[PDB]
Amino acid sequence: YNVFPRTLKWSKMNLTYRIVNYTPDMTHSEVEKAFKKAFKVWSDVTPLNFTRLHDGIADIMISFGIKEHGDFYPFDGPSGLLAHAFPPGPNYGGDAHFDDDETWTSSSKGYNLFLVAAHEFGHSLGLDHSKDPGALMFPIYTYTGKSHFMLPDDDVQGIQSLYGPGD
Ligand SMILES: O=C(OCc1ccccc1)c1cn2c(=O)n(Cc3ccccc3)c(=O)cc2s1
Ligand SMILES: [Ca+2]
Ligand SMILES: [Ca+2]
Ligand SMILES: [Ca+2]
Ligand SMILES: [Zn+2]
Ligand SMILES: [Zn+2]
Repeated sequence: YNVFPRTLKWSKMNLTYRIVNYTPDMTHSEVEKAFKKAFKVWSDVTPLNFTRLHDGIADIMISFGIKEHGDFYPFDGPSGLLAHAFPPGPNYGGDAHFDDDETWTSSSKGYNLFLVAAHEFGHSLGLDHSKDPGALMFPIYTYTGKSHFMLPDDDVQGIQSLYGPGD
């Protein structure tokens, strides 16, 4: 017999993602770079590894859409809900949807795709929202103006509670 796992986490360390479509706001290359860096945020502090697929079903299916886009979490135009992602699991599990009514950038203007993706992939991996305003997993986007990204300790603790450290 088998009982359901008690924790919403990935039970495999080598995970796949696929960019199902692209925002008009950034080049294919910039979008790819943003997501790759966002995954690195998590792989840097856990044993998880991430590989991009160009076809088929990946663990984390990434897409851009607006308003109603095929689930119970419709978007709302500019600002507000920026994106959402499903907890670890089969099918919809892990998938990450981005609101293309946002202005996505690789800069400090609009919403930084890398930053929002890092947050969303947190959800994809099993983290809910933090109550710490300084945490990556805090619900509200607050770009600090700082030059280099650093994953806050709250988020390190959260993700390691599920997977432990890389080594
Ligand atoms: O706002 C946040 O978390 C909450 C959230 C994020 C995304 C979507 C919804 C909610 C965070 C913002 N930041 C940062 O602006 N910076 C500085 C920085 C960022 C990008 C590139 C370079 C340097 C950090 O190092 C860390 C964080 S965490
Ligand atoms: Ca929105
Ligand atoms: Ca999935
Ligand atoms: Ca857009
Ligand atoms: Zn959605
Ligand atoms: Zn969130």
